[PDB]
Order: sequence, then structure tokens, then C-alpha cells
Amino acid sequence: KKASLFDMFDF
Amino acid sequence: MKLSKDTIAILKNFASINSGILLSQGKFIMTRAVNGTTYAEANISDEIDFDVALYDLNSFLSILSLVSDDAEISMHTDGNIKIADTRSTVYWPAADKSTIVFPNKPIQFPVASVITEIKAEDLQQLLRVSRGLQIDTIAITNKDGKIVINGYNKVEDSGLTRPKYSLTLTDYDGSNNFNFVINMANMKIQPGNYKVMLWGAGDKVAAKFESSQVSYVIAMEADSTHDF
Amino acid sequence: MKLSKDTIAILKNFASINSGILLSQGKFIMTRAVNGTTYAEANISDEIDFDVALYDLNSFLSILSLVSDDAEISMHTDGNIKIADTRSTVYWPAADKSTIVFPNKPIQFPVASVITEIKAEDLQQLLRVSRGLQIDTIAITNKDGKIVINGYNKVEDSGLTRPKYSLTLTDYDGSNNFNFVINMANMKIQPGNYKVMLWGAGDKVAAKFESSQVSYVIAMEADSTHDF
Amino acid sequence: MKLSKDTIAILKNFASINSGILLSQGKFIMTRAVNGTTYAEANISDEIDFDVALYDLNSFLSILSLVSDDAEISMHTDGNIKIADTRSTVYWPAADKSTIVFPNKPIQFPVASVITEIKAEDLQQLLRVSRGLQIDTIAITNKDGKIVINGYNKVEDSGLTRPKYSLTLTDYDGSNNFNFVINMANMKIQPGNYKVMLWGAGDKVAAKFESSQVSYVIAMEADSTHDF
Repeated sequence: KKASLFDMFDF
Repeated sequence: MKLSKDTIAILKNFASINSGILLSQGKFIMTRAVNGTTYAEANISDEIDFDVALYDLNSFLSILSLVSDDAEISMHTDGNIKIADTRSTVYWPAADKSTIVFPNKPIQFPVASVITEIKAEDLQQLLRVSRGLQIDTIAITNKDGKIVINGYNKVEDSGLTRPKYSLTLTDYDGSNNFNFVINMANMKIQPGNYKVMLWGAGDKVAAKFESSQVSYVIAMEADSTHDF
Repeated sequence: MKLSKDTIAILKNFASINSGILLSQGKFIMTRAVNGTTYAEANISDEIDFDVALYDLNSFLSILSLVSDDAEISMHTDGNIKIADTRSTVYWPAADKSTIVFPNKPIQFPVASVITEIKAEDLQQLLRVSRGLQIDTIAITNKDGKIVINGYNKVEDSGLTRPKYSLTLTDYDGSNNFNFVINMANMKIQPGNYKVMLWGAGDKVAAKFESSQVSYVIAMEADSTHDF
Repeated sequence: MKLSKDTIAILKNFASINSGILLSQGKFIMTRAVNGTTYAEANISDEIDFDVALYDLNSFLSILSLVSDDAEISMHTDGNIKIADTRSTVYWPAADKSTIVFPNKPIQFPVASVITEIKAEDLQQLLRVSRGLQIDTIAITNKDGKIVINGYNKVEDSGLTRPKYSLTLTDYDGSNNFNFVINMANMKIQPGNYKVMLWGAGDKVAAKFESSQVSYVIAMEADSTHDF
């Protein structure tokens, strides 16, 4: 549930 | 290398998203919070002529205020940082990349599902308030042809059903429905007018705030809902 | 309704005597400390158009500076407070009277036993200097054809015989004698020139500070002595 | 007796060198650090008309700011201090000499070894940066025909070999070689332009900073080196 950019983006 | 007030400002902001940062040759800077929620990037006027990592970005910037405005910043014979003033020299430690967190490549935001905007003044009121009313979450949504932001306190109102604040943005000529939830803790945006781009694809939700200076990319909460 | 800076200011002082308050329809406001040693009442220019009780008065007033100066305050459909702004809406919790302490009726100060005055600048100094000299109680007594204030630190001078500070007020010729003790902690008086009315009647001693804006009624300690 | 904004300012400074102080009838004030580290003296324009000792020189100085600017300071009938004007009076304890440490006679700096100077602007940066760089030990030395000051964090740098800050001073057209080490903790100098006299004779090393206002005499550390 943790909102985390690493769940959508490559950086 | 030189750093102007403007550059020093945007960096000071970046300091609040991440205490450290890694400067790379060019006129581009970026960063990302350790918790991996916020991403920040901006194009600056000053050219960075050497690659270096800072462990304490905020403290460094404060030391800059203690020296001339044209002070030259450079890599010193020992590997650390040399801030050349008029009659003096200040030295600062160059961090070891392993002691800070940083992005390897920038973020490529996808084409937005919805596009709106928020003016400097509204943004400021939103932030100021939120701290007063203890607003830990906000939800951007479409209501009667318009985009509005509803602020809640998820701790007591887990259903984001009872709004404590409510700001009306732009018109929405689309035909979808969505309730994008953003945790206020991640709203470390510097003041200014921003173009707002919300994106939705299954469980994947993310917002992008973009001004003429900086751009922020924020992961949105699981509470979100949309039919894109 | 609406609330000008002036109104807001007094309520902010009021907020320091009691964290909460009950607003009643009219152009009159009042508050009283939780321990009942201090009461304050004032007539405001702004007209209150509905009865509401606030739990955190100071936090509420703060929320107002974040909105329009003409912003409209009203009773919302859900029973809470709605602050209507230009492009936004701020909501605030209406408290349940039982969670706050308020007066049922205002105080009717008996006729003054002795009457004196203190100028905005002497009161300011008396407050600043008291915090300095560890003063926690004072005594207003007659002495050499004058009414004077003696500052004492009841901690080490519980008899109040070693004054650390002394301020001469007004001339006096009356045939009475008195040493009215007031607990400095109850002196939450906002700046200004006040007409002081002291009153004694047996074991009942009370002081009232009046200005063109507010009025404070204060209970005096039992140490007090008078032949009225 | 009356003390001006400028005299009070010097005394506020001396207050940092020693919490207490002994005032002597004249226009000359001086203080010693309890542990003989730092010594300071200055001539003021205000005339002290009675000898008195103060235990808490700083708090006394705050108290003065709450009173009329002309208010007279005098020896009260009980042996204590009395600060009054036409309206109020402030009393303050007169100290007993055995409770405070003070110089019995002033220090004389008969001879010097090297003479330089430091401008107000430069001094201020030396302290500000020292605060930000955790510099606790500076060292004054000749270098390429110039007197320079290197700031060091003795704790993380036992032998003072990796300067954190460095300031240039006047040209050194001399023969001798020297590295006078001063403990930053002893540089409680007020802002201004100072003339610097450094003296070396065997293991005896001391420095003297003098401005048009005040004059300090400091003891230098055993790490110092010179061939005078």
C-alpha cells in the first residue's frame, strides 16, 4: 500500500 | 563553479526532500526522497563543472551565505570542496556516494490522464491551512465539470468522506471519474504556479507538479480510484 | 458573519485566559479562566449572527489569517463552522458546550471602593520587569498620599515584606488603608490605559481593570487587608 | 549613575567572559575570566560613581532595558542597588566580593613579537564560520610573506594539520617563524576592527587584541611555536 514511485518508475 | 541565489533556493528546497544530494556536471539537478515517494528535478542557470556528493545539503548552503556572492566553488587537492572567498577560504567535506541516496536517471512522466493547474496563492493557502487543520491527506477529483481538492485527516476519517478543506481549481471537460489521494507529507513543493498532471493506469497512480523552474513527481496513495 | 482584526485581536487575548470560548449572538463577548480567577468582557463592532462554542479558540483565529479578510463565517449544514472564501471553503469543528468553561451571565462589578489608574506604558514595564525580577504577586497599598504597587516574589517572601519592584500610581488622600494582593499569574491584561477599580467588603476583595476596549475582573488573594 | 547603550553593550560582552564583575568608581572597567584564560578592559564615557560588585552581570543588564533611559542607579540604604526614576524603582542585590572573581590590577603588554590587524568584517566571518565548521582551535602563522589564520577542529584533528577555514591578514615582511595557537573558546571579542599583537618568549606566549573601544589579553596554547 506504501505509495512508492519505485512501483511505477525505473530511476 | 558558481551558485546564484536562485539556484541556492531550489537546492534549499531539494534539501527538505532529501538531506543529501549528488551534483553532476551540467545545468541540471535532481533528487528523490529516501522513502521513495517524491522526485524533484530542475534546470538551473549555473553550470556545475565537477561531480560531487553532499551529505548535508542544507548546512552547506548556509555556509555559502557566510561568503562572497561570486565565491568560487571547486574540488580541492584533498578531494573535498573549496569555497574561495575574497580574502579567505572555506572547505567543506565531499561525501561518499554510499552515504546518501540519489536517482541514477531522471523520471519520464507518462502522458497525463487529467490536466489542471494550481495558482501560487491557492497552493500556499492549501499548505498553510493543512498544517492548521491537521490535514494529512488531500484528494483531487472531478465534481460538476470542475476539478477540486478536498482535504481530510485520514487518521480519524479513513474513508476520506468528511472534508476539512475544499479548493476549486479548473474546469474538467473530460468524462471520467477519479479520486486521486496524495499524502500531504509528500507535498514539499516550493511556491509558484504549477501545471498539474495526474495519471492513472490500474493500481498505478502518480501526480506531476510542473512550474517554469522545477518539476515534482509524487506517488499517489492506494486509496485512489479512477476509471481510466 | 465576519471578524475584523480588532475583534480577532481581543479574542486572541481572551484565548490566553481560556483556551476555549462560547460566542453568542450579539456584539458582546466574554470569557472566564478555568480556575475562575480572571474574567474578561468586551464590546466588538462585529455582529455575531449565530451561537457556537469553540474548543481551541487560538487555533481557530489563526486559520482566519490564511483566508480572505472579508471571508464569511457561518453555520454549515452539518452543524460545524464554514468559513467561505473566494475560491475555497474552510471548515472548523463546532464544540459541544460541555467541553468548555464559560460564563452564563456577565459580571456586575460592585461600586468602586477606591479608584486609580495605570498608563499603557507603566503596565507594560510592570509586566516585562516582573518576569525579570521573579515576581509572582503584587500589593496595591496606600502610602504617603499615594497608591503604589509593590512587586514581591512570594516564593522567598511569602509575607511580602521585601519588595523587589515599586511603582507609584495616583495621589490619594482617603481615610482608608489597604494592601490588596493580586496573583501576577492572573494579570493577562492586553496593553493599554486602564482605569483601576479596587473593591473590598469583608473577606471579599476584587479588582477591575477597564479600558476603552476591554474590561477584566480579577479576584484578589486572601493576604489582602483593608478597612472598607 | 547612568549607563549608556554603548557602555551597557561592552558590559554585556564582559558578561560572557565572566558572569560576575566588580565595578570601580571611575571611567575604566576590566574583567578576568575565572580561569585566567581571557582578560579585557575598556574606558567608557559613563562615570561610575560608586564601587559595587555584581554576581549576575548579564541579568542586571537586561533589567536596565525595562526602565526609563535616564533612570538613576544608586547605592540604596540597605547596601543594595537602586534603579529609579520619577515613577518606579527597581532594587538589585549588591554582591560580596568573595562571591565573584576579578582582577586586582590591570595587565600590561610591554613587548610584542609580531603585530598585525584584522578588520571587523573578517573577524565576524571567522566566528560565524567557526560556528558552522565546529572550529575550536585557530592558529595564527606566517605564510608566503603573509600572516594567516587557520581554523581547526582539534577534536577530529589532534595535531592541527587539516585546516577547515583560513583567512588572510596583513603582509609579513619578517624573518622569524611562528605558529601561535589560540583556543577559539577564548575569543569572546565583540565586533570591531582590532590591532593584533602576538608575543613569544620561551614557553610564554600571549596575544593582545585592541580596538578603539575595548582591549583583550588572551593566553595562547602550549602548541604554539616561535623562534623569538
